[PDB]
Amino acid sequence: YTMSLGAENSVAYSNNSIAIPTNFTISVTTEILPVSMTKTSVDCTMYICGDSTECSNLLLQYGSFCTQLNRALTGIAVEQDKNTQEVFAQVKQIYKTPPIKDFGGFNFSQILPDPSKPSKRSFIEDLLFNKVTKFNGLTVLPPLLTDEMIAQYTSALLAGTITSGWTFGAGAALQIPFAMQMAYRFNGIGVTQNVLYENQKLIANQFNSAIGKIQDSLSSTA
Amino acid sequence: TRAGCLIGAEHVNNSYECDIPIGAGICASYQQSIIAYTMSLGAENSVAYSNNSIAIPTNFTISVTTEILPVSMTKTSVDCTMYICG
Amino acid sequence: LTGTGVLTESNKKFLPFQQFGRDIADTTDAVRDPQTLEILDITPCSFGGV
Amino acid sequence: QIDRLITGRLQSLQTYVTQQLIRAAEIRASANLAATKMSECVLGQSKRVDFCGKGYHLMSFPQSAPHGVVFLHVTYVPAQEKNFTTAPAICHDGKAHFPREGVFVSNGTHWFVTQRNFYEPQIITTDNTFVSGNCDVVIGIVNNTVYDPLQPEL
Amino acid sequence: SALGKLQDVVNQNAQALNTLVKQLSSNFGAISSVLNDILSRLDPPEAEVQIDRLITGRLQSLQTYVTQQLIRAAEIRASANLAATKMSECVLGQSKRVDFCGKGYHLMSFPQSAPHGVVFLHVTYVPAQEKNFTTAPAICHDGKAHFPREGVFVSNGTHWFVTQRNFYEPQIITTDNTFVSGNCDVVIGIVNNTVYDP
Ligand SMILES: *[C@@H]1O[C@H](CO)[C@@H](O[C@@H]2O[C@H](CO)[C@@H](O)[C@H](O)[C@H]2NC(C)=O)[C@H](O)[C@H]1NC(C)=O
Ligand SMILES: *[C@@H]1O[C@H](CO)[C@@H](O[C@@H]2O[C@H](CO)[C@@H](O)[C@H](O)[C@H]2NC(C)=O)[C@H](O)[C@H]1NC(C)=O
Ligand SMILES: *[C@@H]1O[C@H](CO)[C@@H](O[C@@H]2O[C@H](CO)[C@@H](O)[C@H](O)[C@H]2NC(C)=O)[C@H](O)[C@H]1NC(C)=O
Ligand SMILES: *[C@@H]1O[C@H](CO)[C@@H](O[C@@H]2O[C@H](CO)[C@@H](O)[C@H](O)[C@H]2NC(C)=O)[C@H](O)[C@H]1NC(C)=O
Ligand SMILES: *[C@@H]1O[C@H](CO)[C@@H](O[C@@H]2O[C@H](CO)[C@@H](O)[C@H](O)[C@H]2NC(C)=O)[C@H](O)[C@H]1NC(C)=O
Ligand SMILES: *[C@@H]1O[C@H](CO)[C@@H](O[C@@H]2O[C@H](CO)[C@@H](O)[C@H](O)[C@H]2NC(C)=O)[C@H](O)[C@H]1NC(C)=O
Ligand SMILES: *[C@@H]1O[C@H](CO)[C@@H](O[C@@H]2O[C@H](CO)[C@@H](O)[C@H](O)[C@H]2NC(C)=O)[C@H](O)[C@H]1NC(C)=O
Ligand SMILES: *[C@@H]1O[C@H](CO)[C@@H](O[C@@H]2O[C@H](CO)[C@@H](O)[C@H](O)[C@H]2NC(C)=O)[C@H](O)[C@H]1NC(C)=O
Ligand SMILES: *[C@@H]1O[C@H](CO)[C@@H](O[C@@H]2O[C@H](CO)[C@@H](O)[C@H](O)[C@H]2NC(C)=O)[C@H](O)[C@H]1NC(C)=O
Ligand SMILES: *[C@@H]1O[C@H](CO)[C@@H](O)[C@H](O)[C@H]1NC(C)=O
Ligand SMILES: *[C@@H]1O[C@H](CO)[C@@H](O)[C@H](O)[C@H]1NC(C)=O
Ligand SMILES: *[C@@H]1O[C@H](CO)[C@@H](O)[C@H](O)[C@H]1NC(C)=O
Ligand SMILES: *[C@@H]1O[C@H](CO)[C@@H](O)[C@H](O)[C@H]1NC(C)=O
Ligand SMILES: *[C@@H]1O[C@H](CO)[C@@H](O)[C@H](O)[C@H]1NC(C)=O
Repeated sequence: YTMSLGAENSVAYSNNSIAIPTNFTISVTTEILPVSMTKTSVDCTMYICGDSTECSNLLLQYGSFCTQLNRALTGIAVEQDKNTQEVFAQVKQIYKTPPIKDFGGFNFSQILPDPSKPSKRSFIEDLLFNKVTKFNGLTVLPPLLTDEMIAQYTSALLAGTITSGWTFGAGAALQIPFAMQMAYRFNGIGVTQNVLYENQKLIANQFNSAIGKIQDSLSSTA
Repeated sequence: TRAGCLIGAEHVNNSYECDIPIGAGICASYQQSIIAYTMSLGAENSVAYSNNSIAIPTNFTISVTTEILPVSMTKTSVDCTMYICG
Repeated sequence: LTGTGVLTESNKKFLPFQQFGRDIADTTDAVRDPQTLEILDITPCSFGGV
Repeated sequence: QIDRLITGRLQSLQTYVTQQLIRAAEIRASANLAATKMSECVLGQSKRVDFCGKGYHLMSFPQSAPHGVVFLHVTYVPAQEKNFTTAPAICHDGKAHFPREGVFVSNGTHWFVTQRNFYEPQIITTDNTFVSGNCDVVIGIVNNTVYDPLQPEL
Repeated sequence: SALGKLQDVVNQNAQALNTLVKQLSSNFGAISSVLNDILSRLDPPEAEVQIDRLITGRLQSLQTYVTQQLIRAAEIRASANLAATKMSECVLGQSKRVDFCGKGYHLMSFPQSAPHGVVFLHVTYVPAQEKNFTTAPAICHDGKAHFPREGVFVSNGTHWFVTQRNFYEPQIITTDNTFVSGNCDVVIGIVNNTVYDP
C-alpha cells in the first residue's frame, strides 16, 4: 500500500477563537544515547604474521603502517574513556539522598539505588543492563570507569537534582524542598506555581504512574 | 588488577583522584614509591534536605574561565606525482 | 593438526567419529588425542601489551 | 606467497581501523550530545523544544546503561483543552487595556484573563492589564468593563 | 599544558606528515626505496616491476594520509561549528543553556584569537556564601493562600520574608509581591502569617 503520513486534522482556526488546556498529563519518556564503544587493540605484527619470524622479517619493508594502525586504535580507546568522563563526571562531590525520602508524594524508588546491590544500581538500571547483551593479537581494554563508578556518578547526579534542583549544576548544592523545586519548574514553562500546589497529589500520582510504565515497557519490549 | 599484572607499585586501601589511569577503576600515583589504588569519584556530600528547609546565597563570586576550541588545521597540499614518482 | 597453546583436560563430549572441535570464527579450540582417546582443550598462550 | 598474505591481511586491518575511526567519530558525536543533555536537561531546565523529551521540559533523570546513558525526561504535556472566544485587547474608557501576562478569553457572556497554558479565568482588573493608547487602532477590540480594585474601597 | 588541545592538532598534523615522508624510504618489497637506483641497476622490464611495487606502496601511504586527513578535518569542522555556535550564543548574546558558556550562570563571554583556534573567556555569576532558612510553599492570611510573585518565602527563627531565589534580600510580605489563589485547605505546607497591605 501507499503509506499514510498520519490523520488529517483541520484545526478549527478562527480570528477570535482560542483553545486553552484545562488539565495536564505529566509525561515521562526515555532517551537512549550511546556514549562509548569497546576499547579494542590489535598487535598488527601478530595479526598479520603471528609467531613467524619469516613474516616478521618481512612487513618491515612496508614501513610504519603497523605503528600507524595501533596509534589510531589507541586514540580511539583513549577517547572512549574521555566520552564517559564528559557525560557522567559532570558533578563535583558525590551527593547522597537523605534517609528520610519525603519528596512531596514523588516516588523515586525505581531510579534511586538499592543496597540489595546488583551493583549499587537502581531498579531501572538493573533492567537496562540485562536487556542489552582474545585471539590473533586482538585484545579488549577495560574502561577506566567501572559500571559501579558510572552508577555512582549517575546516583550523585540524581541525588543532586532531587535535593537541590539546578543549583548544584551552577555552584554549591542549595537544598530546596521538592514540590517547591517543581513549583519553580512550572514557572519556567509559563505555569504560575499554584497549579502545582493545588494539584500536588495529582502531580505525583501522574509522575509515579509514568515512572511505573517505564519499568513495564523496559521489561516487556525487547 | 583487572587491567593486568602490575609490578613495581604498592596497592593501598586509600582512594585518591586519578593521576595515572591504569583501568577498571584502578589508578596510579607517586607518593618515595609508586602506589596503585581505586580512584575516588569525589567527596561524599549528603545535602541537608528537608521538606521545609532552603539554602539561599548571600553573596557571589563572578568567575572567569577559559574554553579553548580548535577552529582550523594546517592547509596542506600533496602533488601525488611528485610524492610517488619524484 | 599443528598449533601452539595450552592443553587442558576438557569436558567436551565429542561424538566418536569426530577428531577435534572448532569454535565460532573457526579457531581450533579442542582436540582428541589419537592414542588414549580423550578430548583436550586448547587455549592460546598468554600474551598481551606491556 | 607471504607478501600476498601480508598485503591482504594489512588491507583487512586498514579497513578495520578506518571503519573504527568513522564509527568512533559517530559515537563521539553521540557522547557530545549526551553530555549536552546532561548539562541542559539534568543540571537545568531547558527551553529548547524537543531537546529534552516531548512537551514542556520540567526535569530529567539520568540512568546508567552498559555503553550509554538513558535520560528519563519529565515533561509537562498539556491538554484537556476547551474552546473560547478571544480578543486581542479590551476597550474600557478608550484605553485598550492589554493583558500583562495571560490572554483574554470569553464565555458566551463574560470575559476573563487566563494564563495561556492553564485555564484559570480571573476577572478583568487594572492589576492584570496595562493600558496603551485608544480603541481606534487595535483590530480586535472588544468592549468590556475593567475592574478597578481601589475604587470599591473608596 | 593549558593550550594542549590546540597543540594536539598541530602534533596530530606534523606526525602524520612525518609518517608520509618516512614512507618514502620503504622498499615495500622492492630492491630499494631510491628509484634512481632501481633504474640504474636494472633492465626496464624488471625495473618496471620494482617501480610498480614502489608505486603501490607509496600510493597506499598517500591514500591512508588523505583518509586520516579527511577524518581529522571532519573532527575539526565539528569543533569549528561548536566554536561558531559559542561565538553566536555566548559572545553575541547571553545563554540560558547550562554549562554551554562556562560553569555557573553565564553573564558574558569574550573572544580571544588563539594561534590556530579560539579561546572564550566566560564570565559567569557563580553564587554562594549560602545560609539556611525555613521555607513555606504559601502563606495563609485571611484564609487566602498567598504565593510569592517572583521570589521565595523564607524564614528567620521568628519572621518571614520574600527573597529573590539567587540572592538573599529579605523584604517583608506584602500584597505587592504576592498573589492570592484559593483557600488555605489545599496547599500542603502552607504556614500562617500576616501579609502587609500597602
Ligand atoms: C485531570 O486529569 C486527571 C487524570 O490525569 C483527572 O484525575 C482523574 O479523575 C478521575 C475522575 O475524575 C479518577 O477516576 C482518576 O483516578 C483520576 N486520576 C488521577 C491520576 O488522579 C482529573 O480529574 C482531571 N482534572 C480535570 C479538572 O479535568
Ligand atoms: C514507591 O514505590 C515502590 C514500588 O513502586 C514502593 O515499594 C513497595 O513498598 C511496599 C510497602 O511500602 C512493599 O510492600 C512493596 O514490596 C514495595 N515494592 C513494590 C514493587 O511494591 C514504595 O513503598 C513507594 N514509596 C512510597 C513512599 O509509597
Ligand atoms: C594402543 O595400544 C596400547 C597397547 O595396548 C594401548 O595401551 C593400553 O591399552 C589397554 C587396552 O585398551 C589399556 O588397558 C591400558 O591401560 C593401555 N595402557 C596405557 C599405558 O595407556 C593404547 O590404549 C592403544 N591406543 C589406542 C587404542 O588408541
Ligand atoms: C461564563 O462565566 C460566567 C462567570 O463565571 C458565568 O456566569 C455565572 O454563572 C454561574 C452559574 O452557576 C452563576 O452562579 C453566576 O452567578 C454567574 N455570574 C454572573 C452572572 O456574573 C457564565 O454562566 C459562564 N458562561 C457559560 C458557562 O456559558
Ligand atoms: C473575523 O472574521 C469574521 C468572519 O468573516 C468577520 O466577520 C465579518 O465582518 C464583516 C464586517 O465586520 C461583515 O461584513 C461580515 O458579514 C462578517 N462575516 C461573518 C461570517 O460574520 C470579522 O469582521 C473578523 N474580525 C473580527 C471579528 O474582529
Ligand atoms: C462598543 O460598543 C459601542 C456601542 O455599544 C460601539 O462603539 C461605539 O462606536 C461609535 C461610533 O464610532 C462611537 O460614537 C461610540 O462612542 C462607541 N461607544 C463605545 C466605544 O463605547 C461598538 O459597537 C463597540 N466596540 C467594538 C465592538 O469594538
Ligand atoms: C530575623 O530577622 C528579623 C527581622 O530582621 C529579626 O527581628 C528583629 O528583631 C529585633 C530585635 O528586637 C527587632 O528590633 C526588629 O524590629 C525585628 N525586625 C522585625 C520585627 O522586622 C529576627 O530577630 C531575626 N531572627 C533571627 C536572626 O534569628
Ligand atoms: C515535613 O516533615 C516533618 C518531619 O517528617 C513532618 O512532621 C511530622 O508531622 C506529623 C503530622 O504533622 C507528625 O505526626 C510527626 O510526628 C512529625 N514528625 C516530626 C519528625 O516532627 C511534617 O508534617 C512535614 N510537613 C510539613 C512540615 O508541612
Ligand atoms: C494556623 O493557626 C491556627 C491556630 O492558631 C490553625 O488553623 C486553624 O485550624 C482550625 C481547624 O481546622 C480552624 O478552625 C481555624 O480557623 C484555623 N485558624 C486559622 C487558619 O487561623 C493552624 O495551627 C495553623 N494553620 C496551618 C499551620 O496551616
Ligand atoms: C588495609 O591495608 C592493610 C595493610 O595494607 C590490610 O591488611 C587490610 O586488609 C586493608 N583493608 C582494611 C579494610 O583494613
Ligand atoms: C471550539 O473552537 C472552534 C470554534 O470555531 C470549534 O469549531 C472547535 O470544534 C472547538 N475546538 C475545540 C478545541 O474544542
Ligand atoms: C466552540 O465551538 C463550538 C462548535 O463550533 C461552538 O458551538 C461553541 O460556540 C464554541 N465556543 C466558543 C466560545 O468558541
Ligand atoms: C542549614 O540546614 C542544615 C540543617 O541540618 C545544616 O546542616 C546545613 O549546613 C545548612 N545548610 C546550608 C547549605 O548552609
Ligand atoms: C540551619 O542549620 C543549623 C545547623 O544544623 C541548625 O542549627 C539551624 O536550626 C538551621 N536553621 C534553619 C532555619 O534551618
